[PDB]
Amino acid sequence: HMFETVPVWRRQPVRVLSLFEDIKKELTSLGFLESGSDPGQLKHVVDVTDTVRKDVEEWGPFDLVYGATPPLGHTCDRPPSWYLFQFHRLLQYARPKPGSPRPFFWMFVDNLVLNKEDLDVASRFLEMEPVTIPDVHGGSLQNAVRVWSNIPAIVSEEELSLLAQNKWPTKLVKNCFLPLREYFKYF
Amino acid sequence: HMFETVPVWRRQPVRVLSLFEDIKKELTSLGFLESGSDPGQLKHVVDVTDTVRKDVEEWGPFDLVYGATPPLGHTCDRPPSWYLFQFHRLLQYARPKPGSPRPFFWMFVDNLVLNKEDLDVASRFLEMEPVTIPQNAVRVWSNIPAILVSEEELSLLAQNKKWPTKLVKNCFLPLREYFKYFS
Amino acid sequence: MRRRPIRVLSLFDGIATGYLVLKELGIKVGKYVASEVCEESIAVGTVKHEGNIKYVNDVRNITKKNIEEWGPFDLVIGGSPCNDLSNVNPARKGLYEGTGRLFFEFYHLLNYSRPKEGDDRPFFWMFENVVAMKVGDKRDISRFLECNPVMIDAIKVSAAHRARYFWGNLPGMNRPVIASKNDKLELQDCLEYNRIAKLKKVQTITTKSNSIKQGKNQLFPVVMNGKEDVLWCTELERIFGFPVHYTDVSNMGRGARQKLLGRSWSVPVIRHLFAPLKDYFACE
Amino acid sequence: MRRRPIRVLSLFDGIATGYLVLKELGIKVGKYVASEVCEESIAVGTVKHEGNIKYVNDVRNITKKNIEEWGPFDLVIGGSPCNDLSNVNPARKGLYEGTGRLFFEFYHLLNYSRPKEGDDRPFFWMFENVVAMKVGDKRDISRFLECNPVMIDAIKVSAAHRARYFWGNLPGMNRPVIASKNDKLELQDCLEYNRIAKLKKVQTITTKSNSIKQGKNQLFPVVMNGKEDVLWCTELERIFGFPVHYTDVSNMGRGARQKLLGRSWSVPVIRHLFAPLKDYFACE
DNA sequence: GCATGCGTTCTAATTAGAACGCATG
DNA sequence: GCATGCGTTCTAATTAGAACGCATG
Ligand SMILES: Nc1ncnc2c1ncn2[C@@H]1O[C@H](CSCC[C@H](N)C(=O)O)[C@@H](O)[C@H]1O
Ligand SMILES: Nc1ncnc2c1ncn2[C@@H]1O[C@H](CSCC[C@H](N)C(=O)O)[C@@H](O)[C@H]1O
Repeated sequence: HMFETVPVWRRQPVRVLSLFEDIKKELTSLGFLESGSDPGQLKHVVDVTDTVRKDVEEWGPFDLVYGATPPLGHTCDRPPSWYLFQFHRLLQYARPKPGSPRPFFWMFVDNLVLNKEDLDVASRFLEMEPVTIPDVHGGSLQNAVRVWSNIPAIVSEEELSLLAQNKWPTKLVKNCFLPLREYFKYF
Repeated sequence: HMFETVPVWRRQPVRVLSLFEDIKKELTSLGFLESGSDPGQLKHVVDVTDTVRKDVEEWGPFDLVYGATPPLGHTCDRPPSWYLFQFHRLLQYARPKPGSPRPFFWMFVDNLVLNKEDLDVASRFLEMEPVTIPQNAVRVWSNIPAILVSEEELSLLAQNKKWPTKLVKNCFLPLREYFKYFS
Repeated sequence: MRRRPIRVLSLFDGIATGYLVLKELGIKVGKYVASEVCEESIAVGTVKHEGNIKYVNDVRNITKKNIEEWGPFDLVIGGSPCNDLSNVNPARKGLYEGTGRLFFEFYHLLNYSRPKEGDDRPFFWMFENVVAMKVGDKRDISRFLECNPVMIDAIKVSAAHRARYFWGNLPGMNRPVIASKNDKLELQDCLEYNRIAKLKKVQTITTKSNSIKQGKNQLFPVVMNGKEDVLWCTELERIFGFPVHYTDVSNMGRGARQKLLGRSWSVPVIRHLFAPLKDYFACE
Repeated sequence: MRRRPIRVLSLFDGIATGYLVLKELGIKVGKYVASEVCEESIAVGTVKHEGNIKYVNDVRNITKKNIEEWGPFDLVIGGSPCNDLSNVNPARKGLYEGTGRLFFEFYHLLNYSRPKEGDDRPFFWMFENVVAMKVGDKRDISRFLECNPVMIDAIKVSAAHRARYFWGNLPGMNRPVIASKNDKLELQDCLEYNRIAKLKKVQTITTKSNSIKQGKNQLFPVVMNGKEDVLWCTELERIFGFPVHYTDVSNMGRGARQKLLGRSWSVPVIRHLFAPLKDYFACE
């Protein structure tokens, strides 16, 4: 959904739930998170197989849910789709009830770890095509992610598909977080 | 199919119906027919495909029905089974009715022109195994009371090859105890 | 003057059409002796008639005493194989060789079963074969049965062509053939739900699948969901007039069932021929 | 206040057991939307229910709007393919690969169909799969459905072994299973005439023919005319509780029909599970 | 004129039948 | 408990489908 901007004085510190990957030290850099709170507003968890709704409900409320694949490599024990389906599972636990519509956002990013069949189920489950964020500069290093998100932030797959053969990039995810300054406190 | 002997004075000239092969000149040698009258007691016919019961019945009563295959060294005009089924067809027309039991006989002879399973059709249709009378041989199915070689011998005998009337006629004699004897 | 159930000898019985037609007419069937060699035909008759049929195997092993012991018979029916009598086969062997000579077995047993003269008891018989035979064979068959055949084409009472010859002495064999209220006369009447018939009548069905698509074009006879299709086993059963699933037996598939159905009699034609028998035998 | 007919979404519908069970219970069926991929399963559901089922093809192409427009739904049922979840197959690509991941499509559409919280409307759902799966798969499935499964073996109500897991929220799923008067509990009770059952219960029937001959011995289960035989398609239909000839469709033979039946639900088990729905919907 | 059909015979498809398998229960 | 089973793969056949055919009319 579209959410109206907050007046600056009513903005609050985000409560976020980040699965598989931790964006804690990242998100502090943009001031969404504050280094004073020992009980951080970020909850991180990696083995989510035995997480129940009642776990998510008392670890929250949350305003942002973030999930990500392991980086390209890592010797992944789990099938790459597993990170998708589990992220989709909890995200439903964390959504606000219909009768309490608050600003609420979610992001999922993949490290080129998902095949084409997995990406087509990724976009059926998250109800949108991904957007391809590339890394390349004056030395022309090669690195990429694709993101699914309801955040208003938002190339050839020849290049991507042969890139993958030869081998976490926060650099590319971080810029999509800053349209959330219009909803939560800044620094 | 078994008949008491008849006294000699009441014996009468046999009436015979011979199909495919003719035994007329044959049978007179044994005195069953009298060489004399052209309208004999023997009726001969070869192409029986369009003969009806009414034909056989108006050809007058018969005491003997005889049928035989063509000889071996001969043109197979029709399938060898054809002579069997046709012989069986008219024999049934010629039989006396149940309420008129009169000595009545039939004979069918083959020239070794019938293969094995044709012979099993022959003996189920004529309700008896044949007797093999023998270098050359024929086998007869007959109800007349007259009636030692491997069929290996007979079956390789057959291949390398004239109706052998010589051989059939001796089985005809026991009919003298039912019909007149001409000398 | 009372009537008793009918006692039947049925040679080359196939899938027991004779029994089925009699039971559909309400005639009490006291004995039905069937000579048949194909195991799956026998399975059909066995299962579909719950053991009322006495099977006796190869017609050529029935003896004169067998006919005495199993009889008397009121009705002797048969339809012998036409592999060698039809023009449809290039290698015809004719009436006297191959399987064409099985007709004489019918001729043979017919005579054993006939009542003796003086016995004025009812006795009916019927023999069927295809029309696509030569005049010599048709002549000789009716030389041996002593009568001429009626030709009846099932196209008058069914959705398919099939013209056959019937010899016999049943009452009224030469009468005209009229359709009944429940005869399925058009191919559409015999198809399952959601299937379209392209024709109203189909060419004669044989045991082989090429007889199902029609004419020179060899066109599939049915449209389903926009695509062409051949007929289904249930649709074949309906064309021939058998009960639906009559041949759904013994794990048989499309081929097996078409073989049995393709050589069978058209039920409504046999009903027409057998119907005058109701007034000579016991009824349900 | 009155009850209305039930509106059903059926994923992986197979041969429409869901619809058949409902119609057999006297429940008025207002809409039955089935997603199914195999053409001959679809033919069975189509012909045997005369077009009452709305087919919508691949579950993975049903959209959130589809669920809005085709719905509302009162009952969402499904049984996903077990090629990759059963330990019967050495090659199992698990819950997350191959076809095992089709389960999540059920989880996905289930959530689309669920009423919103303001809606305290009746809503029932049920998901079935095999017992022969990994404990991790069984754990994750009921992590996603948020509930644990009942195990029901058809042997209590059928002539065959078949143990399955059922998740859902139907009334009384955990209650004891009792056989009803017309359940055919012994194999003899499902064979055709003149066939003898060697056992009273038969091992689990799968899509392949080796499931029909029993145990280590691999023995044919039936004796007919003194020789052993395998089961017939009508007898398979009877074991599973389907109407005889339910799969006698589309020219399918022994193999095709065993495939459809081997992956099907046991009708009397589904009847038991669906029976409490009579008091929530219209009845004939 | 020349269209049809109670089929046998080729080959190319489907199909049928056993081994193969180990966690789950 | 030490056997069981909403199956895939191999091969051995089963079977399917199309030319082939000419007298009966
Ligand atoms: N020697 C024999 N003895 C008995 N039946 C035989 C036979 N040889 C062939 N048959 C059978 O004769 C039948 C001829 S087809 C006749 C089918 C039958 N008119 C029906 O209505 O179904 C075939 O079933 C064939 O199996
Ligand atoms: N992607 C898909 N979309 C819809 N159905 C599918 C599918 N993939 C497989 N299927 C079907 O799902 C079914 C699973 S077996 C389920 C059978 C069913 N429960 C019954 O009672 O008969 C199979 O029929 C299979 O063909």
